[PDB]
Amino acid sequence: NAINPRLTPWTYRNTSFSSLPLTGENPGAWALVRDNSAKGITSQQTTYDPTRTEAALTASTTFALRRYDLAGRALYDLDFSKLNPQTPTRDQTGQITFNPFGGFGLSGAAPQQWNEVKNKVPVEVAQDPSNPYRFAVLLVPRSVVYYEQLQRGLGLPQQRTESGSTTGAMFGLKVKNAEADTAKSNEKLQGAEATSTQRGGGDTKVKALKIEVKKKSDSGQLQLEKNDLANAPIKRSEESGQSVQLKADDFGTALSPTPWRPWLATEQIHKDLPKWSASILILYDAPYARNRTAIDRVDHLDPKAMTANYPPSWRTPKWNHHGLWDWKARDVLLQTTGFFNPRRHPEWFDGGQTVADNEKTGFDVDNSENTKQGFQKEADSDKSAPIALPFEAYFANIGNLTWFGQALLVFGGNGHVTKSAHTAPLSIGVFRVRYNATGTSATVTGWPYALLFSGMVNKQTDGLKDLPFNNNRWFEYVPRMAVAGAKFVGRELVLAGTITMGDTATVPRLLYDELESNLNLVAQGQGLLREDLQLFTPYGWANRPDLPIGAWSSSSSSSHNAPYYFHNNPDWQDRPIQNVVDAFIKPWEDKNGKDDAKYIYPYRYSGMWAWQVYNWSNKLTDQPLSADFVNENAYQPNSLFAAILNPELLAALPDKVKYGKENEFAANEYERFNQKLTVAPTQGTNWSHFSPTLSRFSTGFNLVGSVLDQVLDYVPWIGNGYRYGNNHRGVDDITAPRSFLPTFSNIGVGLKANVQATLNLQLWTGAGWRNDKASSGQSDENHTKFTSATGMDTSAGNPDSLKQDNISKSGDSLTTQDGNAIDQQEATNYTNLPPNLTPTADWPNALSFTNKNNAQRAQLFLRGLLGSIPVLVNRSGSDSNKFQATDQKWSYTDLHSDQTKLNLPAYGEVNGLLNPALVETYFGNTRAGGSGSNTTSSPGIGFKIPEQNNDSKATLITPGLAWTPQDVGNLVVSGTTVSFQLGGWLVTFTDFVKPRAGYLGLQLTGLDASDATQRALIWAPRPWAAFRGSWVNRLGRVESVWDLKGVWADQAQSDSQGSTTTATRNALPEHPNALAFQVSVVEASAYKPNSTNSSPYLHLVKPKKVTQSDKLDDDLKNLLDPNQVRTKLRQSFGTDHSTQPQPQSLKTTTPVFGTSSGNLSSVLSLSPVEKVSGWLVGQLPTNNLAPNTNTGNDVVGVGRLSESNAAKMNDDVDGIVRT
Repeated sequence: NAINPRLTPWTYRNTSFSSLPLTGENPGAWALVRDNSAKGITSQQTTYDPTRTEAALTASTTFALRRYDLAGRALYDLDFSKLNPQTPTRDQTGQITFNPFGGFGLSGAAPQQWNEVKNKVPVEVAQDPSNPYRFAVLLVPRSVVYYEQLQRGLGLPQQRTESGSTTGAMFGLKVKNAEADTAKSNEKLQGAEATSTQRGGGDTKVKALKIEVKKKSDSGQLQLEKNDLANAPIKRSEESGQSVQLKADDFGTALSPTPWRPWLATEQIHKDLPKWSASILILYDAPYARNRTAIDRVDHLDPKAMTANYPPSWRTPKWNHHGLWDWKARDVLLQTTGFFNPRRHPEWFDGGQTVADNEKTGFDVDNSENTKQGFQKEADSDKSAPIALPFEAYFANIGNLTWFGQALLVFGGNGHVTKSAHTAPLSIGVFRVRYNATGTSATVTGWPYALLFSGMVNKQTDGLKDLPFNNNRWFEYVPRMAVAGAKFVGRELVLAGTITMGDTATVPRLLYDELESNLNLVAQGQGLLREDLQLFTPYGWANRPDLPIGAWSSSSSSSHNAPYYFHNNPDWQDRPIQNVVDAFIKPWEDKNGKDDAKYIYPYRYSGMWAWQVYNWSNKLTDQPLSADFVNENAYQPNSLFAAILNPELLAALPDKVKYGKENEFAANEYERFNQKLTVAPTQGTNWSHFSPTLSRFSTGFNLVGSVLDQVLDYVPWIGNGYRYGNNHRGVDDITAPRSFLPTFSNIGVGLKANVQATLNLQLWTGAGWRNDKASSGQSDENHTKFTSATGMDTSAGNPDSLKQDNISKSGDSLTTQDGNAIDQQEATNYTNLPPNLTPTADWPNALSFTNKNNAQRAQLFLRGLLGSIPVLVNRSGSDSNKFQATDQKWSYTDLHSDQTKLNLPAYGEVNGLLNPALVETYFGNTRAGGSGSNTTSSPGIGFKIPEQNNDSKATLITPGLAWTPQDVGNLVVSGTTVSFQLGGWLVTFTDFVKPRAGYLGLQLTGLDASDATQRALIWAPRPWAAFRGSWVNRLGRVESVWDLKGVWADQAQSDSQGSTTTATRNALPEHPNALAFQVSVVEASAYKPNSTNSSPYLHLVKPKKVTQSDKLDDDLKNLLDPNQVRTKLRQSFGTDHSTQPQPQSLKTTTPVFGTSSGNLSSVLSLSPVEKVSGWLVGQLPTNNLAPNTNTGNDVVGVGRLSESNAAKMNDDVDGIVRT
């Protein structure tokens, strides 16, 4: 019985592996086969014990391999549970005894510990490049193949409010402003140093805030005689008696709500390796021999082999290289502490959510004496939770075998094997199995990606510069990947997929008494809102996010402690002229690293998103390991990625990584006050040998950031097929002095700025300009006057009652003025400010006024390919709350006379885009209100500026698509290009191996939402379960396969027909893109103008405190479940012409891309940004779905599937046999 017919093909979800073609000396193929009719493991959910589950799965399932020939016939099967193999014999030279007629010499014994590994199932086969008869098969436990049937979800913290107690917070969020403790009122830092109410003034003197940390030479030693960094005059509030605090029992107690925990710890897997681990076995195969089957050995991929090479700083991930001051600063603000806190990242802790709080850090943080807090503890009852590799993360790291010499590499998979709705298990590193020359012994090791990627610089890429990829010597950046594959394009090892960057969304910190007005950012900081994008709520930020608590309150019992700690306002910043830097910085800047005292200068620092990112993220520089601030890590993969690796070093690295003392957090608080960002590696360590592994990397196009924003506007939304640029007719539109404003570009929007205002050019302002008017009143100026931008008419222009200053030119006397421009001339502030600080601000000549930045452009590119950019809405679109078509205007003729007709919120939405433009792309009200057909079929959702006495109670929502950033296909090669499937888009890195300068660098092909079957695939509740792999044809075109039968099975059963649990129970629905968003409350008086400036966006938009009445409505709280939005949108798409047969599988193929496709040299020979935008609009072509007419086609490489290049099938497919 060679061919078991009860078995049928299948595909392993984690790697898209279905089969392996073979050619040359051993032609044919290998394919996975199983009993596809079994149940697996079997709303009244119950607990499954692991042992009994694995027992029943062994007793009720069957897995094998199937061998084919060059003609496509099945030769035999290999059921490891029923096989009885024999280890093969060798000669004196250790070569496997083989002859093309007799087969292999069988010694008459089984492999070692074979009778305990035989029940594990094969999921991956890779052929040896040095021996076409030697294969490496990967085995996993049976319970891992059916883990998706257990459905163990992540929980929310239990709440006492629902809001739809008080404060209006939803989904369990704890938010409560902090108050000062009158008991510790002495612990405020005094501005001491010297050598004017608007500075340290102790009267009218310029004073810097002095921080001093000193030790006793008397008798964790030195006794820390004084620690200014332990001061805490501001403390967390008390609420119903007991203080508010982030506790791990918020999720329930381990045992109606129960916290999420890993199925098996790292320890249990290490202790039952034969049952619970994953194994590699070597296989010898000759299909035309007498003795054809011989199993050489079996090797285990022990998780501890990886966790033993983790950096030492990963043992206590609740700490960082900022010590105690940052711990208390983040704890008071209701945030998580450390770099990898378990409350944000529970998939890598054996405790799950039973440790998801801020306590037990491995250091003393609540001692009675301020001089004993911050000392690393050796007591073991107070040990922390270390970053580990439990069940789900461990099996997320298993896949993608690759040979090179004697080295067998395991790069990981995308994580769909153990992924849940609101979890994100990922690959943390690489496993290696290295064999000796004879193949008679093997060693197993693993290294984290953090270590292998530790030598990245800026000149190693060709796209965006300054991405948050840097790291430091503590390895606080933990790059995790969703791997597509590792392939050899000639001699180059290419690695590709998506990756987590460092966290930039919560870099800015709010003021301590502004939390209850900025609930969204507080949720992002508590780990409750699993959202990596930057949100636009800049009013309540502090001016800079790196100050200890001692600098927060006041010395005069006033408001916030300006000039040190006040409301962020880039209009109130100083200017970096010589006599100002000499007055405010130079008396002190030469004493910081001196006598153990650092100083905060009375210098006004302020800036928008780009300024915060450029100063407190981990952006890339030209020096490696030079990151001074790693804020946190991302929840999900938020960037496209591709890397080239030196394969010779990967097989030559050490087996065990030796870290030094330069890789640990300091033991006492005096030791880290005298720190250095760089320390040379110590003798007897090799952790610096892993750096040269990366030679080049890519994140997509080869474009400069501002040029990427026209490509992004030319890319359609995969939801309906309308481009994000809204057909905006480039620079020739009416929007300057069927078509709408664009989402990502400024070219043609607003006024034509030729600026010299602050520290020529021919750029634009965009939407939300605040130009002052000129003399007559009709002519417009190129700037905003400081006298207009700062006005007290609490006031959003001057909430902290700042005043002007000036410095008389000798370096001397300060202390007041209106700033006469004669002898005092040099005023501390600016005079002409840029005429924009909205989310669309982009000034190449003023960093403090820019909002768009590369770290956000990469995320917007990825989430725009996934079709899941959150939008801000305050109209539910339902009866009596519809967003009418006349509610929005775009013609600059009307906008110049009134700017609130654009409905730009300028508070609460995503940074970097035009929110009305995204509303127009998603829901299409402007293109709906231009015809009688479909009677405004738009669902009527959107945002409209509030009127006389209405407040805006808005929330962020997702359009409803279910593509995640872990939907990564397998990596295929075709010529000198690499390509893989990413959600619904087939990407192709065309200019990464051999960069052809003057080309875009990428090609995109997506699913066409104007075709019925592809549209059903796009809007499927689980569209990545239908992916069956990609492979290259004979002509050089990449083709993908989809199995649509589950899509039809789900379309046949409606579950969310009338679901209202979102608004009634405040639980997160089981949708992959459900996010615990909050409400943003803005009063109508915020959009009124002030007096030479009539712009509603002159100041920042001040929000309103959130109370138990400021909560959402029910009809709007309903849209927090993406299935309701999905229903409304597909109902707008309403039509019923089902195919019959409703094909069971569909096959897509890339079109033919010419030698002139994606070329920029034809237009790069006006600024290059405007040139590329104009070329795109020249190459650019009333309905709910944009028909794919193929005008947006092979001249750029950005195009969708034609009907002819997407072949449907009649019968479904689980596995694909390729010979």
